[PDB]
Amino acid sequence: LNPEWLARNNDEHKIRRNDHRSPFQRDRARILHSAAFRRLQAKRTRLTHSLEAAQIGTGIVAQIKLKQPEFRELLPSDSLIDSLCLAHDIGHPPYGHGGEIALNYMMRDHGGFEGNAQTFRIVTSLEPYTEHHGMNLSRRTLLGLLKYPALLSASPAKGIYDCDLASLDWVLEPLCESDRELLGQRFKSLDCSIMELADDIAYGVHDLEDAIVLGMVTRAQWQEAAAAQLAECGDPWFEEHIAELSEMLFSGKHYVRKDAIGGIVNALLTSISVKPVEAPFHNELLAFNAYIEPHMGNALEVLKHFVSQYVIQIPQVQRFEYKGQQLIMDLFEALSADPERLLPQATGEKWRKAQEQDEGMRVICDYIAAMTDAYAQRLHQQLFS
Amino acid sequence: NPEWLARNNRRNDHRSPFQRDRARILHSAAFRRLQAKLNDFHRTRLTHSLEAAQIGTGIVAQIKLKQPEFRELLPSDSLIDSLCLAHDIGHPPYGHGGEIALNYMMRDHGGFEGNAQTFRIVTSLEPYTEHHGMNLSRRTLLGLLKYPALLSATPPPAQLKAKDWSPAKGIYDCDLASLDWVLEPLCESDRELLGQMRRKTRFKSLDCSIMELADDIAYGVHDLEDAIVLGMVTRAQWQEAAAAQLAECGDPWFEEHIAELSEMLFSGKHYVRKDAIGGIVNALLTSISVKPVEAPFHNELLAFNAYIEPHMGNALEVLKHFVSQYVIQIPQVQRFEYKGQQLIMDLFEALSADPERLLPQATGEKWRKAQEQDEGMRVICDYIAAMTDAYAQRLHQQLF
Ligand code: NI
Ligand code: NI
Repeated sequence: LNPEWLARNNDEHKIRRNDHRSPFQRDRARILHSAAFRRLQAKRTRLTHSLEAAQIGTGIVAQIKLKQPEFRELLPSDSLIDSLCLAHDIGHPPYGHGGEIALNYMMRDHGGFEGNAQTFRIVTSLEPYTEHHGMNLSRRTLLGLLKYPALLSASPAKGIYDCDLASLDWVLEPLCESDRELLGQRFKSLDCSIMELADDIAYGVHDLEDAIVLGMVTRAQWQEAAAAQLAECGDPWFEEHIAELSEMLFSGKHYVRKDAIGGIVNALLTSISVKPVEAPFHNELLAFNAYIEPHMGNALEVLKHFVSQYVIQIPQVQRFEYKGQQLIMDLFEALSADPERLLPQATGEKWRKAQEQDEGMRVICDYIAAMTDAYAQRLHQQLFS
Repeated sequence: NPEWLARNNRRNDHRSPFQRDRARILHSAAFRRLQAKLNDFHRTRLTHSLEAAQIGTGIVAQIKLKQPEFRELLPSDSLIDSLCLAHDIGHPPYGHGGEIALNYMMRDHGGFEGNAQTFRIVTSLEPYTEHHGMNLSRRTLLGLLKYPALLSATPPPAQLKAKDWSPAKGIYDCDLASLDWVLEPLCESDRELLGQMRRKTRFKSLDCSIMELADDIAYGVHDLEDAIVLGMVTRAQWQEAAAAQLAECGDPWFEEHIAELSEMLFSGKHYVRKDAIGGIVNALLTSISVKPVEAPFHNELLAFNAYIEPHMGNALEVLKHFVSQYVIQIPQVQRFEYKGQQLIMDLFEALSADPERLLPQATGEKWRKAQEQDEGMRVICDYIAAMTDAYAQRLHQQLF
């Protein structure tokens, strides 16, 4: 595969002579040392979720290159698939989905807000590892973060901000004309298909375990909603093992729940394969995605839907999101009231510079999107309490 | 010997023993707790451990390039990763302040010490297995013995003074079985030399000497950047303390580059400061080699350590001393530790007043079982030792 997929947007820095690491190992190190990644500890934290996703992602790849050796060379290296799972959630705003909706509404006339768009914007521009190119990651890694590789102009709509079109053009630059015109038509790269599967499996299964010990789900509710749906989900392993897994998850002993969680995770990984994308792509990274076997896919959706209605769709969480979304709107209206006097001094400078292109609002949105919940509340207390 | 890959206790899992140790540590509750221990600063013990791990793998890469003789002996990436991810697992709430309190409250029951606690967590407390903690491979455990002696080998009397109750360093006597297991494939001559004192132990394995250097480099440099932007050190204090001492430290690179390094650190631009940090880190890494240990050790993991070049050692010691003088030994940090040590001592005295009634039920049950051996206090100590600051603050409020 083309060495253009290993390239960075800028070559000003020179790799040290003693440094024999791959471009993707350097990408992983950049993300791990970045302020955006460290913030995931505030946001079982988002950093914990991303570490689990990285381990599943490398487990998926290891499993695929055993069942399909022909693709051993095509598949992402361990440090690349790690990089996409450590970076995938850096763009989420304070207060999760409540934060996203507020920011999107406050930007309704200036490009909106969306978390995956924000991830792309952080790594290509906001993280100041370089002065002008963010973390300046290699092209293939950047392509792996484009879960929706079209512009938003084409709840927020998934896409890339128009203010980042230059860096999106750079990422897709080595693709032939027709591959680019299919991409905007729903479509994603192989590496990103793997990262997505790792993220869902981690969400479905690893949120579930401490939901049990915290008492947020009792055995009756697991049997009534998840365990019954899985006995009829159509995959033979789950229909066979569901009863035995339900007793391990409610064992009350960690060394038994761990065997259940490990068994569920492993069953999902072994049901993933590379199949051809069903469209006339020429580039191998868009012609193939990783897919989970459909029945095993049904079981994953039972786990995802179950964790969402008993961990997320409960009033204690939903009231916190309502608070968060009111709180974010308060900050946005105050800061845009007089940005130059209320923003931190450095952010005020970027706002002045950004106003020559009438992008002052995107700067305020960047600033809020990068706050933790503790930072936003304290800022809210400084402006209103 | 393959005995170093053995544990105390799937078809498609073709990972090395050290890759499995890394995954266990990454998944452990003990590791996740390091995230807890108006700006946007989020440097934790967890981030400190990731940076140490990345320096550790870089150290191994430099040794395998300059000293091929040692390529079979040096630790794999995941083994050095595992030792840096775990090195800070045993630290109690409130850092040294917590440690002083627990040690004083355990004065008659084996004491408390963070490295001992780290050994105790991975060999027993973390409930990944029923009876052997994370059940790590023998060589990984050996890499964690920064002080491979018992606290019986390594009393103060008489408001509390920090100097009087800083713990000796070593392994708890109640974990002797798991220590005996780790040292089992050693000849008697290596074993009686390993517990030799300089009381302060003198020796450690090659894997652990590498982790110690990576930890020391991480502590020295990666605290330094945020100290500068938070205003905890001014340009003037950097010149008088660090820069002047580095101009006379004896290493030519630092004497040559200090002037330009100081202007880059105070540039005010992250993309410039990182190049100073990267160059300091790289200058330190590239100055490490494996040499023989000055003791007639027979086992190769004990006959060789990694050492930093001495003049380079002075530069590292200037940086470590500087972060201690302007980031740690400041009244703002020390009062937080005094408060924490008063807090830890309150929890211990209340909980030991009646453990069955006040402990959470699961910990109360462990306390009852442990009283058959009269080791109840260590159970209270493990419980307090595994709290975060926030959990301890909440428990304290429920009690006072
Ligand atoms: Ni995610
Ligand atoms: Ni450390």
